Amino acid sequence: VNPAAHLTGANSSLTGSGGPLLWETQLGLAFLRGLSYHDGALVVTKAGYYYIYSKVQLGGVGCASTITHGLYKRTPRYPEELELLVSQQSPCGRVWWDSSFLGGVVHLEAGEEVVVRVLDERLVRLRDGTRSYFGAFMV
Amino acid sequence: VNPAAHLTGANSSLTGSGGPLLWETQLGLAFLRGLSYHDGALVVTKAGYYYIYSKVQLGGVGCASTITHGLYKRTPRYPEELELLVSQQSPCGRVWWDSSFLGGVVHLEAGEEVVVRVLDERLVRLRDGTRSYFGAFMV
Amino acid sequence: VNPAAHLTGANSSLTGSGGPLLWETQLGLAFLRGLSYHDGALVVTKAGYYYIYSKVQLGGVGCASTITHGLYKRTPRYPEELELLVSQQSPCGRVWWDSSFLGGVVHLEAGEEVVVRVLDERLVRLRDGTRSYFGAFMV
Amino acid sequence: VNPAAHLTGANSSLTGSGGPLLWETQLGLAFLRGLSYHDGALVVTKAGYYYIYSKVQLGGVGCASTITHGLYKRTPRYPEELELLVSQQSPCGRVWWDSSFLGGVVHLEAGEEVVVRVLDERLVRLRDGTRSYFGAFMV
Amino acid sequence: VNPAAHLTGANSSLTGSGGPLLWETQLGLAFLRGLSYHDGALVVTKAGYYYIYSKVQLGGVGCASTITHGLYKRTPRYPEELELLVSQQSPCGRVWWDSSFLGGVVHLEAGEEVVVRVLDERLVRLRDGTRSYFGAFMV
Amino acid sequence: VNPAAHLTGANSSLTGSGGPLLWETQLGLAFLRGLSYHDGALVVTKAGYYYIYSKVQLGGVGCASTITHGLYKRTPRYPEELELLVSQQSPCGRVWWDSSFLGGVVHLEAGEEVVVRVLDERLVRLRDGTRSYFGAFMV
Amino acid sequence: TPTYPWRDAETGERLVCAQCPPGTFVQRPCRRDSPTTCGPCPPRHYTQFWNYLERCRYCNVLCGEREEEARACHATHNRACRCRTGFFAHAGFCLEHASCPPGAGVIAPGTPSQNTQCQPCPPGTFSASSSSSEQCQPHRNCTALGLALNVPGSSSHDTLCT
Amino acid sequence: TPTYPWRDAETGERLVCAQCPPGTFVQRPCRRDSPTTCGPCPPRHYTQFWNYLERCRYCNVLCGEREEEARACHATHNRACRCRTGFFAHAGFCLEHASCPPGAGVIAPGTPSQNTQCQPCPPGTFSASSSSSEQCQPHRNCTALGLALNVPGSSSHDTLCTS
Amino acid sequence: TPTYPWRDAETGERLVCAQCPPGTFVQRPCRRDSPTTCGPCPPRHYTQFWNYLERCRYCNVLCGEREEEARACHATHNRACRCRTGFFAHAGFCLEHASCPPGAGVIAPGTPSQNTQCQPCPPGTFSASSSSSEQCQPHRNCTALGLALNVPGSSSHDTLCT
Amino acid sequence: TPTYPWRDAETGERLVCAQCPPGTFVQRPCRRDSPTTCGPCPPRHYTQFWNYLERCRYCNVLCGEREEEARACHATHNRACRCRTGFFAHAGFCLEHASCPPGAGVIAPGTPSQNTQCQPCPPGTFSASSSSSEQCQPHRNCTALGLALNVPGSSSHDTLCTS
Amino acid sequence: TPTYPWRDAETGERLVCAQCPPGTFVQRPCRRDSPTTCGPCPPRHYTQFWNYLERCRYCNVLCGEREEEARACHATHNRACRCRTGFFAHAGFCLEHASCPPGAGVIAPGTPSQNTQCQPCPPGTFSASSSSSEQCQPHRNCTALGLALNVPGSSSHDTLCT
Amino acid sequence: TPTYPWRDAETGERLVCAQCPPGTFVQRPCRRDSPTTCGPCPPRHYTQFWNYLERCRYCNVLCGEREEEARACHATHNRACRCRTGFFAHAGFCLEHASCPPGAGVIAPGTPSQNTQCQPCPPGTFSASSSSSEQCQPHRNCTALGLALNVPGSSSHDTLCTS
Ligand SMILES: *[C@@H]1O[C@H](CO)[C@@H](O[C@@H]2O[C@H](CO)[C@@H](O[C@@H]3O[C@H](CO)[C@@H](O)[C@H](O[C@H]4O[C@H](CO)[C@@H](O)[C@H](O)[C@@H]4O)[C@@H]3O)[C@H](O)[C@H]2NC(C)=O)[C@H](O)[C@H]1NC(C)=O
Ligand SMILES: *[C@@H]1O[C@H](CO)[C@@H](O[C@@H]2O[C@H](CO)[C@@H](O[C@@H]3O[C@H](CO)[C@@H](O)[C@H](O[C@H]4O[C@H](CO)[C@@H](O)[C@H](O)[C@@H]4O)[C@@H]3O)[C@H](O)[C@H]2NC(C)=O)[C@H](O)[C@H]1NC(C)=O
Ligand SMILES: *[C@@H]1O[C@H](CO)[C@@H](O[C@@H]2O[C@H](CO)[C@@H](O[C@@H]3O[C@H](CO)[C@@H](O)[C@H](O[C@H]4O[C@H](CO)[C@@H](O)[C@H](O)[C@@H]4O)[C@@H]3O)[C@H](O)[C@H]2NC(C)=O)[C@H](O)[C@H]1NC(C)=O
Ligand SMILES: *[C@@H]1O[C@H](CO)[C@@H](O)[C@H](O)[C@H]1NC(C)=O
Ligand SMILES: *[C@@H]1O[C@H](CO)[C@@H](O)[C@H](O)[C@H]1NC(C)=O
Ligand SMILES: *[C@@H]1O[C@H](CO)[C@@H](O)[C@H](O)[C@H]1NC(C)=O
Ligand SMILES: [Cl-]
Ligand SMILES: [Cl-]
Ligand SMILES: [Cl-]
Ligand SMILES: [Cl-]
Ligand SMILES: [Cl-]
Ligand SMILES: [Cl-]
Ligand SMILES: [Mg+2]
Ligand SMILES: [Mg+2]
Ligand SMILES: [Mg+2]
Ligand SMILES: [Mg+2]
Ligand SMILES: [Mg+2]
Ligand SMILES: [Mg+2]
Repeated sequence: VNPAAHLTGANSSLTGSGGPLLWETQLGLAFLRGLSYHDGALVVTKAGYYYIYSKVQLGGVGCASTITHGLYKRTPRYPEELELLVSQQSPCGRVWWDSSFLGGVVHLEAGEEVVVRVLDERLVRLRDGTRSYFGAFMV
Repeated sequence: VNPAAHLTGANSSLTGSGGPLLWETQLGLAFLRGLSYHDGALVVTKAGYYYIYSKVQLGGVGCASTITHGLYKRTPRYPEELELLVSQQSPCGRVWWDSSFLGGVVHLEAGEEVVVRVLDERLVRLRDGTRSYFGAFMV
Repeated sequence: VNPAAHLTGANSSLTGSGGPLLWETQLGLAFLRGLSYHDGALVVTKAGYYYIYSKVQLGGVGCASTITHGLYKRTPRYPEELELLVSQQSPCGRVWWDSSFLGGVVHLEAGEEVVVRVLDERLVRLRDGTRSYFGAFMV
Repeated sequence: VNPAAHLTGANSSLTGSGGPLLWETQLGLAFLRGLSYHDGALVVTKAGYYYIYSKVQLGGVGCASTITHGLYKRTPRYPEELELLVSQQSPCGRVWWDSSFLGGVVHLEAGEEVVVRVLDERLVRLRDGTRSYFGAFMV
Repeated sequence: VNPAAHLTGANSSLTGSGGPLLWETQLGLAFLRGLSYHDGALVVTKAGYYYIYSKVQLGGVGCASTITHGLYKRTPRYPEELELLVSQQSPCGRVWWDSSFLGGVVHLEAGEEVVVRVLDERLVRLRDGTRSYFGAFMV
Repeated sequence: VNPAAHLTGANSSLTGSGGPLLWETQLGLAFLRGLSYHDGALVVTKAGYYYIYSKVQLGGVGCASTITHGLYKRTPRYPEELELLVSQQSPCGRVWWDSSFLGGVVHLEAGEEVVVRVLDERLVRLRDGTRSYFGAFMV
Repeated sequence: TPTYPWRDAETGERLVCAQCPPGTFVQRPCRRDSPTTCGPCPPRHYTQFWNYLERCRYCNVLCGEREEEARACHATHNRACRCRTGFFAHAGFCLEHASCPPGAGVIAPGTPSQNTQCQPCPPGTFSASSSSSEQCQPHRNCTALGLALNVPGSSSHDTLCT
Repeated sequence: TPTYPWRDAETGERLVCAQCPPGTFVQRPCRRDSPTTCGPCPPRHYTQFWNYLERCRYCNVLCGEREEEARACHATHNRACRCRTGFFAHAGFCLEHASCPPGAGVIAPGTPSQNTQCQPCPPGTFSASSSSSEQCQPHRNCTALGLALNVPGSSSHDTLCTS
Repeated sequence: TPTYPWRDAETGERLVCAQCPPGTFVQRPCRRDSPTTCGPCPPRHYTQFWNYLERCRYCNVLCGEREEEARACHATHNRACRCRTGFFAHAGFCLEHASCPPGAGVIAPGTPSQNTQCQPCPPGTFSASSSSSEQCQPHRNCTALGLALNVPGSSSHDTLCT
Repeated sequence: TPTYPWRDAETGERLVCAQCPPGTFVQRPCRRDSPTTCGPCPPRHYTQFWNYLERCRYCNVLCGEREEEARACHATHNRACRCRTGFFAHAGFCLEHASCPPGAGVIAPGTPSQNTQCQPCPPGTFSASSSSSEQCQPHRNCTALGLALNVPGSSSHDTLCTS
Repeated sequence: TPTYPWRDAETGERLVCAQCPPGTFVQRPCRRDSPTTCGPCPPRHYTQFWNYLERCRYCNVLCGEREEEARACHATHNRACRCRTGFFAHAGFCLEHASCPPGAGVIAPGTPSQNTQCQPCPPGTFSASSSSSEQCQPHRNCTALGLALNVPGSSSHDTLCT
Repeated sequence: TPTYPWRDAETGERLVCAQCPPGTFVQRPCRRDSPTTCGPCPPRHYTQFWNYLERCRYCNVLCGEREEEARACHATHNRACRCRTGFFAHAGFCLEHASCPPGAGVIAPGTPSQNTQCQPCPPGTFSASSSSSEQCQPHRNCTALGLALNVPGSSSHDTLCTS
C-alpha cells in the first residue's frame, strides 16, 4: 500500500490565526491512505520520498499585493518550520482570479509533517473543494 | 505495469461543441500505457488512485475574461459530470500569454473517465503538443 | 529503488550562456536517487516513464515581455534538443512576481537527459532553493 | 469700465449640496470690476458678450469615474439652469491629477448669472486659489 | 462693432472627409457679430489680432491612439493651411472621455479664415453644442 | 494700442536651469504689441487687467509622474515669484501625449512681469511653435 | 398664471406682466393697456416651463449613430436619445449587449439601460454556445425518454442517451 | 425505471437491477429474489438524478462572507449560494451595489444579480445626493405654489422659490 | 535697511525710499521730508521678506480634511499644511499608513512624510496579524521556560510549548 | 559518414555502424556482414540531421486560423507556419495590419513579419482616408492647371481649385 | 505664371498681378505700369509654392535630441526631422531599436521608421545573446567537420562537437 | 537542557538524551553510559536553536546583484541579505533611490529600507536640480548682501541680485 492523500478546501480552511490552512480529510474527494492529518498538517507514518502538491485559488477586487503560497515541513527536532516549495505571485496586476500550483519531491521521516500557508490568506477563495487543495504521494 | 498516459495538443483538440478537449494519443510524445481513450476522455481500466494533470496554454489580444480550466469525472452511475480539480484565471489583466496547470490525486474505478474542459475554449493556443496536454498515472 | 530527484535553485543556476539552468544536487533539499546529473541535465540511468517537473520564480520591475519556460530532452541520437513541456507567460502585464510550473510524463531511455531553459533567463529570481527547481520520478 | 472678474478657490468653495461652487471675490488674486457676485454666481449688470472661463483642479487615489465640469446660465426668465460650456473627463484612468479648463463667449443680459458646477465635486482639490477659479470679461 | 463669434457642435459637424469640422452659427448659443462663416471657417472681414479658441470633446471605448486637435489659417495667398495652435493628446490611455481646449491670439487679414480639424475625427462626441465649439474675438 | 502678445516655442525654450521657459517673440507667429520681453518674461509697461494664457505640450515614454505647469508674477517689490494660475497633471498614467492650457485675468503694474514654468521641464515637447506658447492681452 | 415684473420699454412705468406658458415665449411684453403677447415656439425650439424668455430654447440635443430618439423635439421639450436595439447605456456610451459564454446562460436580456445578465448554469442544466439570448436548458432526461445513459452532460453540453 | 446489469452472487445468473431515485443511492444491489435496496442519502449528501452510485455526492458548496444560501443542502440537491442584500454577482464575486452620484438617479434598484441602474436626471428633475436608492425627483414648482422663482434648479439641486 | 527707488507721486522728483520689513507693507511711500510709512499686515495677510508692496500677500493656503496646519497664518508667513496622524505625504496627497501583513513586521512607524516601513520577519521571529504598529517578536523559547516543544513556529505564528 | 557503436548479436564483436542521413532513421542496426539499414521516414515524420533514431520525429507543428504553412511536413523537416495576408507576426500572434489614419500615409505596406509603416503626410501632400494601402498623394496643383485656388488643402484633404 | 487680383494700394484701380514663385514673396505689389516685385526669402524662411504672401513662412520646425535634420531650412521648404541612428519613429517619438533575445534572431535591422524585426530561430539554428544585429546562425555541423556529437544544440545555444 | 527520548541499543533501556545547542547537531545519540555527542555544524550549515537534528540546516540563502550580505552564513544562523547603497527594499526587490525633481528637496536620504524622502521647497528656498541628495537651500538674500534685487527666485531657481 503506497501512501497517498488529497485534502480539499473546506468551511474551516481559513483560520486567520496566521497558522497553516486546514482541510477536509474524509468527505467528497478528500482522502487519506497511509498518511495521517493533525491541525492542517499531513502527518507522515512511513518514511521516504513524497511528491507533495498544493493548489490555492486566489481572487479579489483591485489591489502586500504579493502573495506567498508555500509548503513547509515541521519536525519535532527543530522549533521552526522549514520551507520546501514556495511561490510568490502578484496577481492583482475590478475582479481578478489566479491559481497558484506547487509540487515537488521531498524526503520525509515518520513523525514529520507538511503544512500549507498562504500570506495573505484573505485572498483564498473557497468554492467547492476543487480549487484549493493539498496532497501527496510516495514515489 | 503501472498505468500511465500523456495526451497532447492536436489539430482537432478544440471542438467548439462545448464538450471536452480532444487529444493526440499515439504520435510524438503522446502515449497510453494501461489506460484507454474515448472522445477526449482517459478511460480507466484498473481501479485505484491516480494523479491526474493538465496544462493548457492560453493567450489572446486584450480582453467572460475569466477562464475556467478543469478536470472532470464521468461515471455511468450518474448522468452529470463531477468536477475534480478546477482553476479560474483572468489572464487578460496587446498580446498576452498564460499557462494554467492542474494536478492532484483522485480515486477512479474501472469504466470511469476523466475529461478536460476549458471555458472559453477559444483562448487555448495550440502549437506543437508541448503546451497543452492531459495525463495521469497510478500512485 | 524507484528513480527520483529534486534539484534546487543555486548560486550558479543562471549561466547567461543561453544554455540550460544549472542546479544544486546535494545540499539542503536537493537530491539524486537513481538519476544522475551533468551540466544542468538530469541524466537517465534506467529507462522508463518519468514524471518530470520544474518551477521557476519570475519577477521584475515593469516590462520580449513573453517568457518561455521549458523542459527539453537531449539524446545522443540527434544533434538538437526536443521540446517536451513548454509554457509561455507574459507576466509583466512597479514590481511583479509570477511562478511558472510544469509537469508531465515522458518516456526516457538510458543515456538521455532532460534540461530546463528559461528565455529570458534574466527574469528568474533566486532566493533559497525553494522557488525554482527541477525534478523527476519514475512512474 | 470694461467689465471683468476673476474669482478663486476658497475654503468654502465645496458646499457638498449639489449646487454650484462658491468662490473668493476680494482677497488675494480675486476681484470684481463692473460685475457682481451672489452665492457662487457672477451677476451681470451690463448686458453684452462675455468671454467666460473656469478651471478646476481634479485629483484622487484610484477610481463616478466620469467628471462633469461646466458653466451654466441662470436667468430669472426660466426656472432651470441653461448649459453653456461643458466638459466630460475620466482622469482616474495610484494618485492622479488632471486639470479641466473651459472658455467661451456667451451673451448675457443685465440680471443674468453664470455659475460653475462639478459632479462629482469631491474630486476638486483646493490648494491656494490658483488651481481652481472662475472669471469673465466683456468682449 | 468689436468682432466676436461662438460656433457650436451640430449634427453636421463631422463630415468624415478629412476636412475641417463644420459648425452651427445662428441657433441656440451660436452667433456671429462682425465675422462671417463659410464651410466650417470663420471668415475675417476686419483685419487685426484675434483671440481664437476651440474645444472638442473626445471619448471612446478602449483604444490611432494619438489625437490631434488644431486651429489652422487659410489665406488665399498660399495654397495650403498654416498651423496656428495645435494639441496632441492620447486619452485612450473601458469607456473614456477627455476634452481638449485651445486658445491663442493670431493676426488675421481681411479675407483670411480659421478652421478646426481633428484627426481622428471619429473620436469627437457631439451631445448638445456645449462640448465642442469654436470662437473668436478681436483683441 | 491695446496691449497684446503671443510668444512661441523655440529651440532655446528649455534651459534646463530650473528657471522659466524662454520663447520666440518676433518670428513666425510670435509678436509683441505694447508689451515687452526679457529672459522669458512678458514685461508690462501699461498697467491694467490682462487675460494671460499658456499652453504646453507634454509627452513621454512610460512614467516625477506629477507635472506642474504655471504662470507666475515677478514684481521688483518682492524677492520671490507669486503664483497666479497653476495646473497639476499626471499624464504618464507606451508613448503618451497630453496638453495643458491655462488662462485667467490678473492685475499687473507697469514694471511687473509674467513667466511660465514647468516641472519637470524635460516632458515639454517642442515641434514648431504651435504646441507650446505664452500670451496676453489687456482686457 | 404666474407673473413677472417689467419696467415699461420706454414709458418707464413699472409693471406686473403675465408669463407665457410652456410651448410659448414672450413675443411682446405687457404694456399699459395690453396683456403679454405669447407666441408659439418656432420649429426646432421649445419651452418646457412657464417663462418670460424672448426666444424659445433650441432643441440642441443630438443622437449619435448608436442612439435613436426617445422623444422628439416638441414645443414643450427638447429631443432626448436612447441606445438602439442591441446596445445598453454606460457612462454616456451605448455598448453592445454582452453574450453569455458556454457554461452560462442568460437570466435577463439586455435593454436600453442594462447589459445582458448571465449565470453559471446550475447542476442539471447546460448552455453550449456564446449567446446573448440563450438560457440554461435542463439536460435531456434519459429515464423520462425510456433510454439508457450514453454520455453524462455538463454545464456546457447536453447529456447523451443512446 | 432505469436499470443496471448485475450478477447473482450465489449462482451467477445475469440480473437486471433497478436503479435508485433522486434522494437515494444503491445500498445493496439486486438479487435473484429481491429488488435493489435504495437507501436515503445521509446528511450533507445528495443525488439529484436516478442513479446507481454506491454513495451519494457530497454537498461540497461553500458560501463566502458576502453570500447566503439560495438553496440548502437537501437529499435531492447540493447547496447553492447568492449574494446578500446590498451586493450583486459579477464574475463569481459579490460586489457592492453602486450609488448614483448627484445629477443622477436610480431607475432600478440593485438585486443579487444586477447592479444599481442609474440615469442622468432629465430636465425638470434632480438628485442632490450620491445614493443607491434616491431617484430623480421633480423640481419644486414655483408657479404651482404661486411663489416667485428665487434660484433656478439643476440636475443636482432643487429649484428655490421665495415665500 | 534696503531701499527702493520711487519717482515722487506728483512732485516728479526721483527718490531713494526705505523698504518695509517682514510683517509690514508700504502704507505710504517716502516723500521729500518724510520716510516710508510701513504698516503692519492686516489679519489673514503676510510679507515674509523686505518689500515695497502696497498690499501684503494673502494667506491663501488651504488645508484639506486629511491635513492640519503645520504653521498658521502669521504676519511673516503663509499657512502651511501637513498630513494628519495616520496619513503620509505622497504626490500632494495624504495616504493612509500601510500595515504589515502576517509574516512581516514594522521596522519604522508611519509619519507625516513617510509610510510604514515593513520587513519579512526574520528566522526565529514572527507576526501573526496585519498591523501598522506590531513588530516581529522572537518566538516563545521552549527551552528557556523548561518546557518541551509542541508546535514549531513560523514567520506568521508563535512556537507552541506544552 | 558518422557512426555509432554497436555489438554483433550472434558473436558479440564490437561494431562500428553507419548513422542514417536526413530523411531516414535506423530501421536495423549494422551487423558484422551488412551496413545499417536506413529506412525512409514515414508520412508525418522527419529527421533533419544525420542521426541514429529508431523512429523519426513527428511533424508536430500546428498552424492557427490566422496562419498558413510556410513549409510543409517533409521527410527532412517539420512543418512551419507564417501569418496569412493582412496579418503580421508579433509575440507569437498574427495581428491585423494597421491602417494609417487621415493625415498620414503608408510608406511600407504590411508583410507577414512587419506591420504597416506610416508617416504623417509632409507638406504639399495628403491622405483623407484611414487606409492600409493609401500613400500620401500630392495636392492638386492649381497653378499647374491654370485654375484659381478655391480652398487650400492640408495633410488630410486635397486642395480645391475653381474651374 | 499664376496671378492674383489686387485693388491698387491707393489709386483704387482693380488689377491682375503676377504671383511670386517658390523661394520668393511679394516685396512690392504690382501697379499700373510695373509688374509684381518678388524678393528672395530671408534666411530661416521659405515659400514652397507660388504665392502672394507679403512675408515668407518661418522655418519653424525643431528637431529634438533624438532627431537630426532630414532636410534643412531652404528658401523652398521647411526643415524636417528624422530619428537618429539607433532610433525608430513611433507616435511622434524616436524609440530605441529593440534587440532580439536568446532564442531569436534579427530578420531586419532597425531604420529611422521601423523597429528591429525578430523571429524565433528555426530548427537547426540558434542565437545565444540579446542583440539588435545578430541573426539566427546554423548549428555547428559535427558530421561536416568529421567530429562526433558532444552536446546537442538548441535555439539559444550552439551544438558542441568533441 | 532539553531532551529527547532514545533507547540503549545493546539492552533496550529507555534513555533520556540531551539535545544539542545552537551551532551543533546530534552526531551520536546518548547511550546508557555517555551523553549525546553534539558535533559542530560543518561549513555552509547552521542550527539556530537547541535541536536534535542529525544534520545541520543548509545556508541556502542567495543574495542578488543588487544585494549584499547583511549576515554571513555562521554556525548559529543562515545568511541574510540587504540592498546595497543607492537601493532600497520594496516587495522583495532592491529599487533605485528616487531623485527629488527641481522644485523639491531631500528631507531624508534613502536607506536600505527606505526610499528617498522629498518635499516641495517651501517659500524662500529652492532646488534647481533632480537630485537624490540636494536639499531645499535658502534663496540668496539680496538685502543681507546690501545688493539690489535683479530677478526674484522660486522653488526651482535661486534669487539673483545685481552687484
Ligand atoms: C409647474 O406646474 C404647471 C401646472 O400647473 C406645469 O405646466 C405644465 O407643463 C407641462 C410640461 O412641459 C405641460 O405638458 C405639455 O402639454 C401639452 C398640451 O397642452 C402636451 O402636448 C405636451 O407634450 C407631451 O406630448 C408628447 C407627444 O409629442 C410626448 O412625447 C410627451 O409625453 C410630452 O410631454 C405636454 O404634456 C403642461 O401643458 C403644463 N400645464 C399647464 C396648465 O400649464 C409646469 O411644467 C410645472 N413647472 C415645473 C418647473 O416643473
Ligand atoms: C534676508 O535677511 C534678513 C536678515 O538681515 C531676513 O529678514 C528676516 O525675516 C524673517 C523671516 O520672515 C523674520 O523672522 C520673523 O520675525 C518675527 C519677530 O521679529 C517672528 O515673530 C517671526 O515668526 C516666527 O514665529 C512663528 C510663531 O507664530 C513660528 O511659527 C515661525 O517659526 C515664525 O517664523 C519670524 O521669526 C525676521 O524678523 C527678519 N529679520 C530682520 C532683521 O529683518 C529675510 O528673511 C531675508 N530674506 C530672504 C529673501 O531670505
Ligand atoms: C505646382 O507646379 C509648379 C510647376 O509648374 C511647382 O513649382 C515648383 O515648386 C518646387 C517645390 O517647392 C520647386 O522646386 C525647387 O526649386 C529649386 C530650384 O529652382 C531647388 O533648389 C529646390 O530645392 C531642392 O533642393 C534641396 C537641396 O538643398 C533638397 O533638399 C530638396 O530636394 C529641395 O526640394 C526645389 O527643387 C520648383 O522650382 C517649382 N517650379 C517652378 C517652375 O516654379 C509647385 O510646387 C506646384 N504646387 C503645388 C501646390 O504642389
Ligand atoms: C427525470 O424524470 C423522472 C420520471 O418522470 C423523474 O422522477 C426525475 O426526477 C427526472 N429528473 C429530473 C432531473 O428532473
Ligand atoms: C533559548 O534560551 C537558551 C537558554 O537561556 C539559549 O542558550 C538559547 O540560545 C535561546 N534561543 C534563542 C533563539 O535565543
Ligand atoms: C551536414 O553536412 C552533411 C555533409 O556535407 C550534409 O549531408 C547534411 O545535410 C548537413 N546538415 C545540415 C543540417 O545541413
Ligand atoms: Cl475550493
Ligand atoms: Cl501545444
Ligand atoms: Cl529559489
Ligand atoms: Cl486652488
Ligand atoms: Cl457638443
Ligand atoms: Cl511647439
Ligand atoms: Mg451560454
Ligand atoms: Mg443621485
Ligand atoms: Mg505583521
Ligand atoms: Mg491615411
Ligand atoms: Mg538573439
Ligand atoms: Mg531637487
